[PDB]
Amino acid sequence: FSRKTYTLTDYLKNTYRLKLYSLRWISDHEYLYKQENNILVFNAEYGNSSVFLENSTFDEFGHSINDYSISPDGQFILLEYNYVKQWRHSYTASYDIYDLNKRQLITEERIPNNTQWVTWSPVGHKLAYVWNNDIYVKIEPNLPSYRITWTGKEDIIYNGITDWVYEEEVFSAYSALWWSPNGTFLAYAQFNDTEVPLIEYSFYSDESLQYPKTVRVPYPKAGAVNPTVKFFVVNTDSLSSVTNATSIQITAPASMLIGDHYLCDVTWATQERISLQWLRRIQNYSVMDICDYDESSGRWNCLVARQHIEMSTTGWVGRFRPSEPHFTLDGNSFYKIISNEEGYRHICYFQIDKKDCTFITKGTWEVIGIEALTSDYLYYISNEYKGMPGGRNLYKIQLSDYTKVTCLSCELNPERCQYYSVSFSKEAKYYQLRCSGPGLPLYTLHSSVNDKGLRVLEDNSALDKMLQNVQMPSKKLDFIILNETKFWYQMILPPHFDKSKKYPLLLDVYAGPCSQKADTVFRLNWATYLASTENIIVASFDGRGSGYQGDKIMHAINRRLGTFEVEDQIEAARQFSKMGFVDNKRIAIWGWSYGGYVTSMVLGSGSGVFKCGIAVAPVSRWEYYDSVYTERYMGLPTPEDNLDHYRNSTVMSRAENFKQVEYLLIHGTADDNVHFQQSAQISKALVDVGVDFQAMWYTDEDHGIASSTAHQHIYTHMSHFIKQCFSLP
Amino acid sequence: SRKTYTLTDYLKNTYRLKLYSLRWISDHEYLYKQENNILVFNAEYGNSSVFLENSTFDEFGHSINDYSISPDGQFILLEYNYVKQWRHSYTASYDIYDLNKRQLITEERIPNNTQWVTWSPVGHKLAYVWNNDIYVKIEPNLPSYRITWTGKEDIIYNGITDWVYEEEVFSAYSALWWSPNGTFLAYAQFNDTEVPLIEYSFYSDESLQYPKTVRVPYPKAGAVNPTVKFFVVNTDSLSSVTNATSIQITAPASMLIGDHYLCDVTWATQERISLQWLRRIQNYSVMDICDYDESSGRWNCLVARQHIEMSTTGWVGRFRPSEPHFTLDGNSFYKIISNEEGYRHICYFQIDKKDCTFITKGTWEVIGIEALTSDYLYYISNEYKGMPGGRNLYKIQLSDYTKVTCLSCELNPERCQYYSVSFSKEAKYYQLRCSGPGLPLYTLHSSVNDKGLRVLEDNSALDKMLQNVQMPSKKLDFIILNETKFWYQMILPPHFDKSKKYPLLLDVYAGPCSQKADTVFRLNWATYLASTENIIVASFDGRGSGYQGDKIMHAINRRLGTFEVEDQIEAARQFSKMGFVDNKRIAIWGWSYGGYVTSMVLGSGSGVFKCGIAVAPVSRWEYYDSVYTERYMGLPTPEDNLDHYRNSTVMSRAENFKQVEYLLIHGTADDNVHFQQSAQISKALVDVGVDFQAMWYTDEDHGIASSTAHQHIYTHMSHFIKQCFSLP
Ligand SMILES: *[C@@H]1O[C@H](CO)[C@@H](O[C@@H]2O[C@H](CO)[C@@H](O[C@@H]3O[C@H](CO[C@H]4O[C@H](CO)[C@@H](O)[C@H](O)[C@@H]4O)[C@@H](O)[C@H](O[C@H]4O[C@H](CO)[C@@H](O)[C@H](O)[C@@H]4O[C@H]4O[C@H](CO)[C@@H](O)[C@H](O)[C@@H]4O)[C@@H]3O)[C@H](O)[C@H]2NC(C)=O)[C@H](O)[C@H]1NC(C)=O
Ligand SMILES: *[C@@H]1O[C@H](CO)[C@@H](O[C@@H]2O[C@H](CO)[C@@H](O[C@@H]3O[C@H](CO)[C@@H](O)[C@H](O)[C@@H]3O)[C@H](O)[C@H]2NC(C)=O)[C@H](O)[C@H]1NC(C)=O
Ligand SMILES: *[C@@H]1O[C@H](CO)[C@@H](O)[C@H](O)[C@H]1NC(C)=O
Ligand SMILES: *[C@@H]1O[C@H](CO)[C@@H](O)[C@H](O)[C@H]1NC(C)=O
Ligand SMILES: *[C@@H]1O[C@H](CO)[C@@H](O)[C@H](O)[C@H]1NC(C)=O
Ligand SMILES: *[C@@H]1O[C@H](CO)[C@@H](O)[C@H](O)[C@H]1NC(C)=O
Ligand SMILES: *[C@@H]1O[C@H](CO)[C@@H](O)[C@H](O)[C@H]1NC(C)=O
Ligand SMILES: *[C@@H]1O[C@H](CO)[C@@H](O)[C@H](O)[C@H]1NC(C)=O
Ligand SMILES: *[C@@H]1O[C@H](CO)[C@@H](O)[C@H](O)[C@H]1NC(C)=O
Ligand SMILES: *[C@@H]1O[C@H](CO)[C@@H](O)[C@H](O)[C@H]1NC(C)=O
Ligand SMILES: *[C@@H]1O[C@H](CO)[C@@H](O)[C@H](O)[C@H]1NC(C)=O
Ligand SMILES: *[C@@H]1O[C@H](CO)[C@@H](O)[C@H](O)[C@H]1NC(C)=O
Ligand SMILES: *[C@@H]1O[C@H](CO)[C@@H](O)[C@H](O)[C@H]1NC(C)=O
Repeated sequence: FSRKTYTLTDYLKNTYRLKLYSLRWISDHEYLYKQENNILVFNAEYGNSSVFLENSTFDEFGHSINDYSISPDGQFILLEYNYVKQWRHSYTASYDIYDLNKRQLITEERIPNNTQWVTWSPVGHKLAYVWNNDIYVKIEPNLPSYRITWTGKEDIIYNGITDWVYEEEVFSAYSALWWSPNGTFLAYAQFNDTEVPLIEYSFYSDESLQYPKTVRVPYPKAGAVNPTVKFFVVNTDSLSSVTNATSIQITAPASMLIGDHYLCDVTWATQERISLQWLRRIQNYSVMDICDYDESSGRWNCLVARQHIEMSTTGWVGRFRPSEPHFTLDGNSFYKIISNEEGYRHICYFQIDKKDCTFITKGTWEVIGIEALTSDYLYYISNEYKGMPGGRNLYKIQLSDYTKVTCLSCELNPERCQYYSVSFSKEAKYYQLRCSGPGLPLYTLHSSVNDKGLRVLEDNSALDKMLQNVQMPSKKLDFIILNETKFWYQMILPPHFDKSKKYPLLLDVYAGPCSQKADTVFRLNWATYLASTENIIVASFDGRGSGYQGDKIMHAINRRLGTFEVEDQIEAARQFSKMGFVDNKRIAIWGWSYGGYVTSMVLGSGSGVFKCGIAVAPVSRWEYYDSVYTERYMGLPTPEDNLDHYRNSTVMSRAENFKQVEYLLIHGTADDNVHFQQSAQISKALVDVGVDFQAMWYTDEDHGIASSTAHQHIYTHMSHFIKQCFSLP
Repeated sequence: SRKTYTLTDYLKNTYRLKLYSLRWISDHEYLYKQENNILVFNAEYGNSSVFLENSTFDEFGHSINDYSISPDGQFILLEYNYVKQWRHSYTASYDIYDLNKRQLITEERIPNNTQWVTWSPVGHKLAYVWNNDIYVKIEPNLPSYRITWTGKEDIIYNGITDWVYEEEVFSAYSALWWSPNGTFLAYAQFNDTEVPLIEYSFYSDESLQYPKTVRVPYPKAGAVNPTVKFFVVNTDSLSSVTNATSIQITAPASMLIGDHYLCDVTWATQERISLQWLRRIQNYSVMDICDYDESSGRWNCLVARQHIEMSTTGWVGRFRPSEPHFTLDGNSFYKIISNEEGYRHICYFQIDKKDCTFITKGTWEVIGIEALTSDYLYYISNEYKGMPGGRNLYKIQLSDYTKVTCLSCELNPERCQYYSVSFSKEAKYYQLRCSGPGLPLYTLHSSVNDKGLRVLEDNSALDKMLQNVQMPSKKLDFIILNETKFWYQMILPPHFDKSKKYPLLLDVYAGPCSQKADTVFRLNWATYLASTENIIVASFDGRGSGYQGDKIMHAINRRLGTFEVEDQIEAARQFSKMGFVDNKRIAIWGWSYGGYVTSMVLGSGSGVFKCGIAVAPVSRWEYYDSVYTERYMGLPTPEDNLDHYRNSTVMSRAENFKQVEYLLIHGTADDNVHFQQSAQISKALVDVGVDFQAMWYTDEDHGIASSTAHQHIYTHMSHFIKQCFSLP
């Protein structure tokens, strides 16, 4: 007692750093690692390394290097510079190519300035880039590029890149280019936003700008005209300087052309077979096409008999979208995470020209991901171990006997490590395990043959020593029983926690569909500061709508957002208050985006449980949020469908009940995702009913509020608000 | 132990000031609206007749927003479907009711979404503007004649002003001027083709899925300004077959050299218009005098008749060149001009003679010329007891300029030191309007012997109510800064005690030619703060303030955010040195220019002010409109005054806000001081790591004047000031 604590300045200035081990596999036995601006090549088997690229090589380059991409064949390296961020994944940059053999920059036929995407072929040294929404291909870095599409037009026709909604909610990527495994075929999507309405907002820029700029983004809100999609494939081997490149269109199924549809997944099975998944605008019916190259005709035929249909009666298909297929090397079969009869997600074995699939996994738990596939074994992550949904462990199923299941991670360090992710080598000969809690992160390399522990890569020993000197908070992960169902919660407990003493409680909420805020992960965040320094219990709760516990829980919120997930956060806090170590006169709630929505809906409930709370960039009314995400859970806002609950599930309609609570409303003006609009309507509804509240806008900040200064400012302002709400010095 | 003047009393408007709004329709009669009845009153004897009974428009179907009766009392305009645009501009539907026939005009009705309507000054001719084009109706029932065809939304404005002309030049949407007999209709044409657009989000009702973007032609400081043309049309010679001929009056040669404004339009006679023009650099103004040639049908503006008004110390006029007051023949006029000593006084101009003769002199200013007869010119000034914040009606004998008589001074010198006036058509009777320091008092008088005829409204009903309330007193006095008198007021709490120490809120505006220390009686937020919370609300008139000579007003020329900021600090500093104020609890607040000066004071690092509130503040002068900014600052070029434009920003003083508690408030739909200005303040404070309170108001303009928003802002500002001064 009476020693150092984890301060707000420690969180903001990043005094206590987590070390990472970010490696990129270049073959079955070698990986690359960036260390003090030197790129090293490492041998997985023996552990030896050499300087692949010297940090001194690009000293007289004349530009600040943002990122590196080396060609699969290790002959060339892309230098990314002049990085200008757009949305979450999208950005623009200039690119130069450096010949490693010749040790010199390619000066002729250069990649243009303001390039939108670049990618190597997965083998060799071929480049496909996007510039002014049009796709270009280079066979050699030094030779001229071949233009593939001519239809590209800013904010209208997107060739090889996503529009706003496809980027954020479908592909989680700017890229809509897919090379074939050998690099013969370049598959691309085309998005058409002609009839899609624009979100318009002011961007104020530097002081020097006299007239504010208006930003105009094609953004389909709930029920609005969506973008249309086409899918094309091009033969890269037969490109001539004389003739234009011939792009063969793959049409979507007849069952999708009936109405509005999305292209939600693209996976190459072999060199001559593409898997395309399509999803109806009502996201309860999805169709997987298997499309084969006709070697004579030069076409792509997608037999109707080969189609695999995935549908839901209880809600929507998949966690966020239809799950990724993992093909056997021959491409005549694949593995896919599917919801079983009991509503739990498990691996299903599909054979191409045979009906149904065979479930290879079962039980009251879920497979999170399929990570690798050999002839002998399929490697997957799940939350099976100790029946803890918030835990993650790497498992291995013998394909010759599905009963032979081996945990590879569970017992490596069972007190320190209960949350693993994995990175396999090109043919899964070695894997990197990445532990992220409940102890400090631990990065370890393994051999697939015997599942032997080779090496430790990073153990965070330097950090461990420093945090021994600091009064750090403990993390309790447990459950409470509501209507005979286990629901999991966590509490960031202050140092030297005392069950006799009564503590003020902040409820940290997200609570979106398929979310998890009660897990075994180690975080140095704002909650650490609040517990360490200010002696606040920061609790999170996974109620109805939360993921990784079966559809019974996750689909409970179907067509009914801002109901059970709101009710359950109130009931969680109420049950925490009835525990002996919580001061029921000092219970707060805060969250971001969906967290902001649920925070606002709880404060507007009239429960009496919550004294104060903070909504950062909240959703206020579901008609204001994008089509793909909102319609997944709510359907369309028509009288025929679910308009009644769209209108019944707003923050604005609960304005009267904010008289009983102290509310802080925060939002960035340049939020391209949850538009400032949503907070603008909350504030106006509170003004209209005569409710006092604190507010704070952030000029030109997006959904992150992630600029160094803005990040420091919001957490400082939010700290002051929570401190004064709980009567703390 | 009586009740106090609460915040609820201010916001729900418990204690109402009664008015007496009259419109003179002749030399001896005025119109007065009472319980939705319009009455005609006889000025001499005081008897009345019901002109329009309130029951007449019960089955009309729409809510009537305003009434306008024709000069000849034969028709009445019914204004309904009122949709407000900017401060003066709005759109409405109009019906005309025939008083003779006792029936609504059913045929050839005024269009829906009409932008302006006005009667001829005599008879029953109507001129209206619709889709930015002027129309004329000779009879209400007959079809209208189209005058202009060039009108186009946001581009060509015929007969109506654009944004900047409305707000900063004419203080009116109307750019339409009839001749004294209804013969000629003069109009201005504004061209906003190359004027850049301010763009801001309007979120509207909850139901609207996609926010609207509002696009307004708005010239910021240094930007491309609107161009102006001036036309005159003969309404007597309008044909149903042939198009109407508009004769252009060209601006003087000294204005066409560069960028200019049309700043005043005044008919002298039936055959004469006076136009005033102002250069974009507002140190040079030209009055033109234009006569109708009956033979050619042209308007000729002889070069020798031109009158030039210029300033070396600053800008022309208080805000613009002053209006001329013509003698009945129109061969002479009177005009308030700055004299050799820098004080504003009446100057006698004869049309074909150079220069003018000064009729008034002294260390005080003429505010306005109110009426003109063959015998007397009636004017308001601040002469009485050498009080700049006092206003009184005077009368000067035109046959002997030494014979000056105060008509208002001695009517009730304890109750009334602030008068405005409304004369009848030929100045036979006048309504005096007292505004303070006591309750407002409305009295009618006869010009002949200056006899007090009648009391119209004395606010006796209010007097009774305020006896039950612990009301705050007002002290108006001065302090000595560099051997100069500068005036201040203080709203002192009830049962004020000079032995006890009180917290002080400094209420600031301090814009060029402003006055916040006066003798006017106000029931406002300051009344609540003094009555209930026992706070001294002080205001101070420093360098830049008006009605005290150019030496003071022009001290801030090309130097905004300097001396007016310094002097508010020094005023507060001197108030702290008084024994009855707590120097550890001094706050500052203001709106627009007040918000700018509040921000600049808090960013000074003086240590005088603990906290303050900037509502809809200007942050950088490059963000505010051309006409206002360039009047005081010149152009933002390296050639001119860009150095001080860049040195006079709130953003550059961000570091010093670490030492103070700052509340920054702004409406998102502010068309005047754009939300931009607060958006750049906030970003600069975040960028240098300064904590501050903030509050935006969705879809509120510069007023923040909607019932709910008004209640909310003053509640939020109350909570902030209370917690800053540690008040129960
Ligand atoms: C991205 O997505 C948008 C739509 O969301 C799409 O733009 C649309 O393109 C179609 C097809 O080109 C347009 O419909 C055509 O319009 C023309 C006339 O164009 C003018 O008028 C329309 C409104 O009426 C405007 O929108 C447009 O801007 C122009 O001002 C019609 O003449 C076309 O009719 C033909 O097709 C019919 C059906 O086959 C025939 O029956 C008819 O006789 C016409 O025949 C012509 O085409 C035949 C093709 O087989 C040919 O055989 C004939 O000989 C003859 O040439 C047609 O209705 C639609 O208006 C556009 N909408 C919008 C909002 O822009 C983009 O093209 C798409 N972009 C990409 C790259 O995929
Ligand atoms: C409102 O103001 C704008 C200018 O701000 C006027 O538009 C301008 O009109 C002139 C007319 O002389 C155009 O110049 C001419 O252009 C043609 C070619 O189009 C050329 O052949 C002629 O010799 C002459 O130079 C000018 O281009 C045009 N500018 C713009 C920006 O449109 C407009 O006429 C004004 N409208 C009214 C009703 O007063
Ligand atoms: C570059 O590499 C050298 C040798 O490994 C090392 O000493 C130096 O710190 C590096 N330079 C940096 C980090 O700028
Ligand atoms: C590792 O050692 C072997 C044998 O000396 C060598 O050939 C190989 O290049 C080394 N690998 C790396 C990555 O340096
Ligand atoms: C990118 O911009 C710079 C600066 O204008 C220019 O020197 C360079 O040539 C441009 N890049 C290409 C590929 O043309
Ligand atoms: C390729 O197609 C485009 C039309 O989209 C055309 O401009 C171009 O001439 C074509 N190229 C050749 C070589 O024919
Ligand atoms: C709407 O919300 C109210 C209040 O939460 C609830 O009583 C009602 O059941 C909801 N459902 C419908 C269909 O209106
Ligand atoms: C109409 O006028 C009479 C006085 O003539 C007044 O007493 C009455 O209240 C008025 N009614 C309305 C509805 O304004
Ligand atoms: C006032 O009284 C006189 C005499 O009866 C009358 O002629 C006049 O019309 C009255 N005026 C009004 C406005 O009622
Ligand atoms: C104005 O609109 C109303 C309907 O709102 C219509 O009855 C009327 O005819 C319109 N007036 C004119 C003069 O066009
Ligand atoms: C009046 O001028 C307009 C064009 O400005 C035209 O439409 C109309 O025909 C003209 N009428 C006559 C009689 O010249
Ligand atoms: C009004 O004055 C003008 C001056 O030109 C004249 O033409 C017209 O006849 C006069 N009208 C009346 C009604 O006296
Ligand atoms: C700028 O403003 C500062 C205010 O502290 C003043 O000291 C200085 O004299 C001014 N000079 C210029 C060029 O702004």
